[PDB]
Amino acid sequence: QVQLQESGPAVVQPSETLSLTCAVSGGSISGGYGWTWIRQAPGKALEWIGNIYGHSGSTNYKSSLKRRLTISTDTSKNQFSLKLTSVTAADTAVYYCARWSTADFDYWGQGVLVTVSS
Amino acid sequence: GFLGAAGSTMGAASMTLTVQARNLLSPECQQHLLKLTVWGIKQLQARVLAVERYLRDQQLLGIWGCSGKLICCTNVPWNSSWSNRNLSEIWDNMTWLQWDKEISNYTQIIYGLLEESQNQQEKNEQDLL
Amino acid sequence: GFLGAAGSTMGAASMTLTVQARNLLSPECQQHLLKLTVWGIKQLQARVLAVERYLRDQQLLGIWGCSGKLICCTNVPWNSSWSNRNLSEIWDNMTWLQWDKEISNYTQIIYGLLEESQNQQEKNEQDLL
Amino acid sequence: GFLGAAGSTMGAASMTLTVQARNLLSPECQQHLLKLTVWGIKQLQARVLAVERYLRDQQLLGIWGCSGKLICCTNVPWNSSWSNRNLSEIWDNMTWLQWDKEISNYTQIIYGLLEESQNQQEKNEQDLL
Amino acid sequence: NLWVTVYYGVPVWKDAETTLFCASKKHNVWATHCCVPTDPNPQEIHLENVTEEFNMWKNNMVEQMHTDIISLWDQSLKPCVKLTPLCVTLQCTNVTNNITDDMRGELKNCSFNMTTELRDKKQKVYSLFYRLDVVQINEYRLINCNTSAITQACPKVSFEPIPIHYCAPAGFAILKCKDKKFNGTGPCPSVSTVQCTHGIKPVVSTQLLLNGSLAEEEVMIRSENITNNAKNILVQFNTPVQINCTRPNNNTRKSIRIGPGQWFYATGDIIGDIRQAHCNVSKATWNETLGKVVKQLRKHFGNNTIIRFANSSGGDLEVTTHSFNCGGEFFYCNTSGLFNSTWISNTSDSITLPCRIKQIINMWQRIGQAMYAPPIQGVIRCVSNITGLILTRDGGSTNSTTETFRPGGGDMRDNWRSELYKYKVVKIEPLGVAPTRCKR
Amino acid sequence: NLWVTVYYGVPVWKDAETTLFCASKKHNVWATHCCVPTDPNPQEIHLENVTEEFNMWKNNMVEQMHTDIISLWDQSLKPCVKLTPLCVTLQCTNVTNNITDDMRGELKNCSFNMTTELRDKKQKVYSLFYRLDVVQINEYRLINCNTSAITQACPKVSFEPIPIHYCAPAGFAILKCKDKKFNGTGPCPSVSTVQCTHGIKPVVSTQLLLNGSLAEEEVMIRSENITNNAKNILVQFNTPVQINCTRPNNNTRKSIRIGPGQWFYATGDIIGDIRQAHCNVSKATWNETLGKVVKQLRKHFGNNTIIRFANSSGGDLEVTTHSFNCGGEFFYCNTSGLFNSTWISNTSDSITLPCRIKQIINMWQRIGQAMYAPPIQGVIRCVSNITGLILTRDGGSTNSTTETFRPGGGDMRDNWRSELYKYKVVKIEPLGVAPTRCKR
Ligand SMILES: *[C@@H]1O[C@H](CO)[C@@H](O[C@@H]2O[C@H](CO)[C@@H](O[C@@H]3O[C@H](CO[C@H]4O[C@H](CO)[C@@H](O)[C@H](O)[C@@H]4O)[C@@H](O)[C@H](O[C@H]4O[C@H](CO)[C@@H](O)[C@H](O)[C@@H]4O[C@H]4O[C@H](CO)[C@@H](O)[C@H](O)[C@@H]4O)[C@@H]3O)[C@H](O)[C@H]2NC(C)=O)[C@H](O)[C@H]1NC(C)=O
Ligand SMILES: *[C@@H]1O[C@H](CO)[C@@H](O[C@@H]2O[C@H](CO)[C@@H](O[C@@H]3O[C@H](CO[C@H]4O[C@H](CO)[C@@H](O)[C@H](O)[C@@H]4O)[C@@H](O)[C@H](O[C@H]4O[C@H](CO)[C@@H](O)[C@H](O)[C@@H]4O[C@H]4O[C@H](CO)[C@@H](O)[C@H](O)[C@@H]4O)[C@@H]3O)[C@H](O)[C@H]2NC(C)=O)[C@H](O)[C@H]1NC(C)=O
Ligand SMILES: *[C@@H]1O[C@H](CO)[C@@H](O[C@@H]2O[C@H](CO)[C@@H](O[C@@H]3O[C@H](CO)[C@@H](O)[C@H](O)[C@@H]3O)[C@H](O)[C@H]2NC(C)=O)[C@H](O)[C@H]1NC(C)=O
Ligand SMILES: *[C@@H]1O[C@H](CO)[C@@H](O[C@@H]2O[C@H](CO)[C@@H](O[C@@H]3O[C@H](CO)[C@@H](O)[C@H](O)[C@@H]3O)[C@H](O)[C@H]2NC(C)=O)[C@H](O)[C@H]1NC(C)=O
Ligand SMILES: *[C@@H]1O[C@H](CO)[C@@H](O[C@@H]2O[C@H](CO)[C@@H](O)[C@H](O)[C@H]2NC(C)=O)[C@H](O)[C@H]1NC(C)=O
Ligand SMILES: *[C@@H]1O[C@H](CO)[C@@H](O[C@@H]2O[C@H](CO)[C@@H](O)[C@H](O)[C@H]2NC(C)=O)[C@H](O)[C@H]1NC(C)=O
Ligand SMILES: *[C@@H]1O[C@H](CO)[C@@H](O[C@@H]2O[C@H](CO)[C@@H](O)[C@H](O)[C@H]2NC(C)=O)[C@H](O)[C@H]1NC(C)=O
Ligand SMILES: *[C@@H]1O[C@H](CO)[C@@H](O[C@@H]2O[C@H](CO)[C@@H](O)[C@H](O)[C@H]2NC(C)=O)[C@H](O)[C@H]1NC(C)=O
Ligand SMILES: *[C@@H]1O[C@H](CO)[C@@H](O[C@@H]2O[C@H](CO)[C@@H](O)[C@H](O)[C@H]2NC(C)=O)[C@H](O)[C@H]1NC(C)=O
Ligand SMILES: *[C@@H]1O[C@H](CO)[C@@H](O[C@@H]2O[C@H](CO)[C@@H](O)[C@H](O)[C@H]2NC(C)=O)[C@H](O)[C@H]1NC(C)=O
Ligand SMILES: *[C@@H]1O[C@H](CO)[C@@H](O[C@@H]2O[C@H](CO)[C@@H](O)[C@H](O)[C@H]2NC(C)=O)[C@H](O)[C@H]1NC(C)=O
Ligand SMILES: *[C@@H]1O[C@H](CO)[C@@H](O[C@@H]2O[C@H](CO)[C@@H](O)[C@H](O)[C@H]2NC(C)=O)[C@H](O)[C@H]1NC(C)=O
Ligand SMILES: *[C@@H]1O[C@H](CO)[C@@H](O[C@@H]2O[C@H](CO)[C@@H](O)[C@H](O)[C@H]2NC(C)=O)[C@H](O)[C@H]1NC(C)=O
Ligand SMILES: *[C@@H]1O[C@H](CO)[C@@H](O)[C@H](O)[C@H]1NC(C)=O
Ligand SMILES: *[C@@H]1O[C@H](CO)[C@@H](O)[C@H](O)[C@H]1NC(C)=O
Ligand SMILES: *[C@@H]1O[C@H](CO)[C@@H](O)[C@H](O)[C@H]1NC(C)=O
Ligand SMILES: *[C@@H]1O[C@H](CO)[C@@H](O)[C@H](O)[C@H]1NC(C)=O
Ligand SMILES: *[C@@H]1O[C@H](CO)[C@@H](O)[C@H](O)[C@H]1NC(C)=O
Ligand SMILES: *[C@@H]1O[C@H](CO)[C@@H](O)[C@H](O)[C@H]1NC(C)=O
Ligand SMILES: *[C@@H]1O[C@H](CO)[C@@H](O)[C@H](O)[C@H]1NC(C)=O
Ligand SMILES: *[C@@H]1O[C@H](CO)[C@@H](O)[C@H](O)[C@H]1NC(C)=O
Ligand SMILES: *[C@@H]1O[C@H](CO)[C@@H](O)[C@H](O)[C@H]1NC(C)=O
Ligand SMILES: *[C@@H]1O[C@H](CO)[C@@H](O)[C@H](O)[C@H]1NC(C)=O
Ligand SMILES: *[C@@H]1O[C@H](CO)[C@@H](O)[C@H](O)[C@H]1NC(C)=O
Repeated sequence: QVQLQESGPAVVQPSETLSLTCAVSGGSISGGYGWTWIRQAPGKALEWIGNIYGHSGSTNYKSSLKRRLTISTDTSKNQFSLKLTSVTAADTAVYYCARWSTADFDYWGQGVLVTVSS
Repeated sequence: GFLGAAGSTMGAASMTLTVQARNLLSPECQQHLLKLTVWGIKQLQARVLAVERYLRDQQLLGIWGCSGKLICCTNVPWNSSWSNRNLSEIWDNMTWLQWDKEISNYTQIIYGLLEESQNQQEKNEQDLL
Repeated sequence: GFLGAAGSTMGAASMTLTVQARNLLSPECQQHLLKLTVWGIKQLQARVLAVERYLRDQQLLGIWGCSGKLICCTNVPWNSSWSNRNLSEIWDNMTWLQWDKEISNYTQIIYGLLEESQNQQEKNEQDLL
Repeated sequence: GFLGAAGSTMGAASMTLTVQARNLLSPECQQHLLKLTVWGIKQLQARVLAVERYLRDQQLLGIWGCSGKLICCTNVPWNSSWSNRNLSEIWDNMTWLQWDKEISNYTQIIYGLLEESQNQQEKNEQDLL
Repeated sequence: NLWVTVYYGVPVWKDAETTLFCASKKHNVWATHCCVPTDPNPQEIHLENVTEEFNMWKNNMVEQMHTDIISLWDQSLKPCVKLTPLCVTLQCTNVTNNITDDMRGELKNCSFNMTTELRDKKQKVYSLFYRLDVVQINEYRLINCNTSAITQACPKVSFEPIPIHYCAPAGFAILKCKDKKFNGTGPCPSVSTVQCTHGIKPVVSTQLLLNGSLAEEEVMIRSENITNNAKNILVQFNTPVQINCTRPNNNTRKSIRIGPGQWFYATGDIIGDIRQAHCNVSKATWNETLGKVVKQLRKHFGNNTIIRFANSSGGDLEVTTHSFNCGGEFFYCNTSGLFNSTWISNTSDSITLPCRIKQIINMWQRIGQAMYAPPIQGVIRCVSNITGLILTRDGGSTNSTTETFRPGGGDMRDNWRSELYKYKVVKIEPLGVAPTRCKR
Repeated sequence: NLWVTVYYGVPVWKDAETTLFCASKKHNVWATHCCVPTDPNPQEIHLENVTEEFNMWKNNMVEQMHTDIISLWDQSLKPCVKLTPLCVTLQCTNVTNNITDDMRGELKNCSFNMTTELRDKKQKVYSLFYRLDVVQINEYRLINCNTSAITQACPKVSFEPIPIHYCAPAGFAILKCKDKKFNGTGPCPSVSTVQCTHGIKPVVSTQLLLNGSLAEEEVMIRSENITNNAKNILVQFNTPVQINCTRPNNNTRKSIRIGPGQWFYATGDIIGDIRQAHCNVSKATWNETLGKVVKQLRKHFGNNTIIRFANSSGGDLEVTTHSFNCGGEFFYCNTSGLFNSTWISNTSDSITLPCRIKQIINMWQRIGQAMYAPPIQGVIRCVSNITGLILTRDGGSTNSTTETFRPGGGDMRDNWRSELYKYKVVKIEPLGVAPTRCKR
């Protein structure tokens, strides 16, 4: 049904801003779902970044990223996106977008492997 | 615990002023009074009147410079015409009920004098600075 | 005996503050108002409102440290922008009605400053002890 | 601007007492409440009750000698049974909500003692003169 | 040099919108309405200077009277009979016996089937009626049946217009304007403070104001806007005009039990001749009075224009006639005989006004309600003081030819502002500040 | 070392039981009920920490609304017509003209002898009626005659559910819980103080909650006790479901004078075809919505149990149907078409709900009273937001087989606590003591 698909830079340099867009098809961006960013650092377990609701904003961010991280949507393209400023080496991960519903993530994208490197 | 001092001499009863002064502001009815509201009117009138009386006493103490404390000296000489009596004849031998009767007709004389004593005192302080 | 000072200069009228302040709390109807009780409502509303106004004035004097007496100095410098006038120009030549108009738009400025002057004064006393 | 201090330590919150105290006395309905007057009764009851509560607080401060100012020392020793705590443990670390709970069951003990402290103080002044 | 110093008890004020007390027979509604005594009222405090601004056309004391008088009236008559059952088909003929010609067709004699106290029996009763209360079917019905069940005013409720005084509540004061010939607005130079106003008689009327106060010096003509023909002109006379009104015909009253404790009062047979009600106005007095009015009126009109008085054309009784209540009955008198003149702007014993009466009275416009005044036995004799007039302009194109002026009706507010123009209520504001050379 | 020191203005409080003000069309009852303005309300003060304890199931603001709304309703309609005289034997036939099959027997055409304004004449009148208001004798009578004289709601009184706000009186404050997904009880970690609540629309309904607020994030299922089948479950949706309701049939209205100022409104002949009232609920939207509800519901149920939705069996219209008022008319719609599903616990365009209407409405249980809504002319079109549901469990023995759940009725308290759960009112207690190192 719902298909999510990430896109954006594979390589971002240190200190720059990483911007990943997750297109939504097979459903609306405006629905009552938690659009969520999750990343898995290479060799590591999966880590939650934050989310936003299709009908309300009302976001949730990992607190350690709140000063660098913005999550927003664009309803004209039926998409949501992840904006992370001042990236560092520790931010290398494969970033995935997912659709949160009630108790689990019903839908997942493919992910973008992002390397932070000059 | 309330009016037991009303028979004590005025002097002895001066220690119970707190006892009497402290009582001045002392479901189901909640629904009953909102129906047949004449009862509600009577209760509101009673509450309001208690408040008005309270405030007038406070206003009198305010105007005389006696707001705060239960006993204040006002510097108005006692006129021994209002009561040509010794303190040993009244404080030690009379009760407040008797005393109130003894000088009931000077109440308004004294109160006017008390207001002026305060007016002069405030004027003097403002004139000094 | 009441508002005759409203035309006197502010200075002269300072001696009548008592005259006006003292009037603030100033059978048959007893049965009439318990019937056709809308009349009872009007009377209760009037009584209550008089009380509320009275208490708000007292609360303002309380918060500014001017509860008690009719005249108090509050240590807030007069800002000659509120009124860039001499005392001989206002106390001796203006009436209170004129004055009230002259600075009507600073009422809230002054009151906020007065509240803080008192806050600082109480703090200082508590800090001393 | 009102209750934001309710979580601050008691010490920090001592600077907002004015902020909370100042809010205590805070057409069309004019005709609506004179009809279907049960609504008028509810409004009058609310107004009256606010006044009564206000006056009882003032009466308590009056009887304890704390009428005027927001903070007063009353010379009643603190009994470290009511609360066997250090000031650095309560003023610096507890909020007023927590504190009120901590000693809620001594409210009446302290108040009775406060009334007597004042009774003794007034007696002493009258005895001196 | 100077610091804020707070002064409490400062003699200042602001315009107020408040409720006045009322202050003062057994049956009189005002007597029982406000028991608050008044008489010892040398409480008038002259204020030097001040020069307060008044505007009688915006006076909220007038508005208060309107609301309270209507309420008192309705409350007083609410618990009476409620003659709903009287609204039935009537069988009527005219009264044709000891009558004059001016009364032909004026009175009806109607019979009907009225209920009795038992809910199974009827009685045949009759009453005489005035034609103004009865409407022909296509048989007759009472006219009110079109919109309202009506009541019967209680015979034990008195509306004699005894004067009442209004008094301000604590925190408020009333400023009285003593400026002789004050027109009604602006900076009145001479004022005084009272707690209570003088007494005002709550007299209800159209066209001619009765039993009010008289001007202290000269006739006063005042209006909100003298050049606006949409506004009423109030005229206060400095001398009264005597008017003698009567209701001839010695009437009797029946008492019919229509239900278990419900009595209806019917008009019974008339004793003696049946004659028309009327009012007598002194001819010379009226002439002099209008002469004074026009001489004053001319202040606002072109030189040597010609001013006339005219018949009160309009669509109803409360519009075209002089309504009033006296002796308990409601009169509707024809004043066309008074308002008929030309003043030329260069000039060198009883006017009888025919009058009719009614029982089913709506009182204040309204659609429904109405009080059915009960009959009064015997005869009525009333003598009143005409103290003023309410008039309007035509406002047409001007080619000389000044308005021919007409007396008229309006609501009750205009019959009160004519007295209330002297008073304003203000709120006392005792707390204020000024700079002073002092510190704590 | 330390002495009692008294501090006044201390920022503390206790739970309160008080009366809130209400704050805000000409005819709307809430518009005229509370004139107290509200809009400029950035008066929300965030409180750090605090962690106040809430319990929506004990919220006395809900109780206040119940009492005040009923009172306002009754007061507003008390002074209307009081159609006692309409309770007579009716002569009826069915309406059989331009009709559909689903309306056969739905409408009656009844004639009767009505009174006229004169207490001696009758008139033959007729009105169309819905069968739900009319009961056959052994001829017909109005159904209410068994217990009550009924009134006629005034055509000039509007019950459009405009939102109102509640505000605390001085000495009290309202604590708002901002904890997203707060279930309704316990230590809400994030609160703020307001003097006034947000506006709430006083919408009356059963089964489906209309035009309320939506959940900020996800669907919330809350109940006093989730394991007690005697308790209702309130469900708040995070998205609205669009429901389009209509009453076809272009109706007209008669106006019959039944007495002296008493008018009755009858239903006249219908213009065009006579069709059944109904509501349209988006099929996909409803499906998605319940899917979200069950996914949340499962939190409290056994693994992979099977959950179903079912028909609202019960004994009355206010029990089994979706009642609401829109366009001024009272609808009773059949929701069995919505509550019919199995979720399998492993799964991968307009539902039409037939609906009937009534005029004789009791409103709040009760035995007597009832308001006879007058007819509305023309047609009715309503679009509403379904914002939530009220459901119950069966509570039977468990052998897997989870409840088949049913929507249902209840009193109005449950349609308000769904919004009021966010608010608590407390009493401010400014006076208190603490030890301090000082003496006078
Ligand atoms: C402008 O101002 C004038 C002046 O005040 C005013 O006219 C006056 O109106 C009042 C009321 O309409 C008139 O008073 C009535 O007078 C008659 C006549 O009685 C005379 O003789 C007695 C003998 O002792 C004298 O005391 C008295 O003064 C007269 O000389 C009275 O009979 C009237 O009283 C009856 O009616 C009252 C109605 O409320 C009852 O309350 C009262 O109990 C009396 O009722 C009894 O008798 C009735 C007779 O049929 C009977 O039906 C009842 O059941 C009951 O038994 C009343 O006193 C006064 O005389 C008028 N003044 C003049 C000069 O005529 C104008 O009306 C006023 N203008 C306007 C527009 O307001
Ligand atoms: C959930 O929320 C929705 C959204 O608000 C709400 O639905 C709305 O309900 C209201 C009230 O039922 C609807 O308002 C009515 O709309 C009709 C249609 O008028 C249209 O055209 C005019 C032209 O200027 C527009 O202004 C207007 O907005 C519409 O586009 C109006 O005719 C209604 O007014 C009449 O009835 C009122 C009843 O109180 C009268 O007060 C008013 O004076 C009008 O009466 C006159 O006309 C009558 C016609 O026969 C006549 O009988 C009367 O005597 C008199 O002459 C009213 O404005 C609004 O449109 C609905 N919104 C939608 C989208 O449909 C839901 O009801 C709500 N759900 C629940 C359960 O509460
Ligand atoms: C208004 O109409 C009524 C109804 O006709 C008139 O009353 C009627 O008056 C006549 C004459 O007074 C009454 O006749 C009586 O008959 C008895 C029979 O024995 C006789 O003894 C009496 O002397 C008298 O003749 C008649 O009964 C009476 N009707 C009623 C119902 O009372 C009334 O007089 C008319 N009023 C006017 C102003 O015309
Ligand atoms: C409900 O029942 C009433 C009562 O029968 C129906 O009203 C009746 O309708 C008929 C036909 O419209 C009316 O007949 C009229 O007769 C006159 C005679 O000259 C004729 O000129 C008219 O053109 C018409 O034929 C009849 O008077 C009327 N009755 C009443 C009391 O008004 C009503 O239509 C029925 N409504 C429905 C929905 O069935
Ligand atoms: C009421 O009168 C009695 C006397 O009749 C008062 O009694 C006095 O009590 C004190 C107590 O120590 C004694 O010392 C006095 O000698 C008593 N008086 C006499 C005359 O013996 C009593 O105090 C009076 N009133 C009250 C309220 O106690
Ligand atoms: C009202 O204005 C008059 C002046 O127009 C004030 O009269 C003063 O009265 C005192 C009394 O001793 C005189 O010494 C002054 O010289 C008078 N003024 C003038 C200009 O001559 C009067 O005081 C003013 N208001 C009131 C309330 O008295
Ligand atoms: C609510 O709790 C927080 C801590 O959880 C308090 O925050 C303090 O804020 C001051 C501001 O300068 C800091 O110096 C403190 O260090 C903070 N506390 C901690 C533990 O870091 C906050 O003051 C409390 N309540 C209110 C009303 O502010
Ligand atoms: C009171 O009611 C009776 C009964 O209806 C009326 O008298 C009837 O009038 C009709 C008119 O033609 C006659 O045909 C009947 O025979 C009469 N019956 C009786 C018993 O008289 C009577 O006219 C009504 N009276 C009034 C004054 O309205
Ligand atoms: C009452 O008389 C005063 C005059 O004392 C009128 O006030 C004047 O109105 C004209 C109108 O343009 C102004 O230009 C004058 O300046 C006004 N005079 C004052 C002193 O303000 C007042 O309008 C008259 N009011 C009525 C009701 O006729
Ligand atoms: C208005 O005045 C005119 C003029 O006096 C009245 O008309 C005259 O009335 C007398 C009455 O007997 C007649 O004799 C005259 O012949 C009438 N004049 C004319 C020209 O016909 C007129 O009636 C007065 N109107 C009113 C309402 O009194
Ligand atoms: C209105 O009342 C009349 C009078 O009782 C009813 O008509 C009577 O109906 C009975 C029934 O058998 C007949 O025997 C009478 O002859 C009828 N009388 C008349 C004058 O028609 C009439 O049906 C009632 N109408 C309604 C609609 O209820
Ligand atoms: C709302 O959620 C809270 C959890 O934050 C529930 O409170 C818990 O209830 C269980 C029941 O046994 C207790 O053991 C926990 O200690 C409670 N937690 C806290 C923080 O007190 C609460 O019951 C839920 N309320 C509703 C209405 O579902
Ligand atoms: C509940 O769902 C069942 C299953 O879809 C509905 O029954 C079917 O309704 C369709 C409607 O045309 C029929 O064609 C099927 O044959 C029905 N199934 C069976 C087994 O008979 C049932 O009507 C639904 N109930 C409601 C209230 O909508
Ligand atoms: C009753 O009044 C009408 C009014 O014109 C009149 O025609 C009729 O002749 C009058 N009846 C009698 C008996 O005079
Ligand atoms: C009764 O009311 C109707 C309503 O239009 C009106 O036409 C008629 O003239 C009224 N009756 C009278 C006597 O005015
Ligand atoms: C009214 O009656 C009195 C009684 O003496 C009389 O003097 C006066 O002239 C009369 N007035 C008129 C207009 O007749
Ligand atoms: C009133 O004035 C007119 C003016 O011409 C005069 O003719 C008439 O006789 C006067 N009436 C009286 C009573 O003097
Ligand atoms: C006064 O008379 C002259 C004469 O022609 C005229 O023009 C003028 O308009 C008159 N004044 C008024 C105000 O009518
Ligand atoms: C007064 O009676 C005359 C008689 O011709 C009539 O023309 C006039 O319209 C009547 N006026 C009123 C107000 O009744
Ligand atoms: C009226 O409804 C009843 C209900 O069963 C029906 O039997 C009867 O035939 C209907 N009458 C008509 C005319 O359809
Ligand atoms: C009327 O009341 C009786 C009382 O028991 C009841 O049995 C009957 O069913 C009621 N009528 C209707 C239509 O329910
Ligand atoms: C309700 O009407 C609106 C009008 O545009 C429409 O868009 C919506 O889909 C309708 N809803 C249903 C359930 O038909
Ligand atoms: C609702 O869900 C059921 C689950 O099997 C499905 O069969 C049905 O087609 C769905 N309806 C819509 C409108 O998608
Ligand atoms: C979960 O499944 C197991 C399978 O046997 C069952 O025993 C257990 O009771 C189920 N849990 C619940 C809560 O129903």
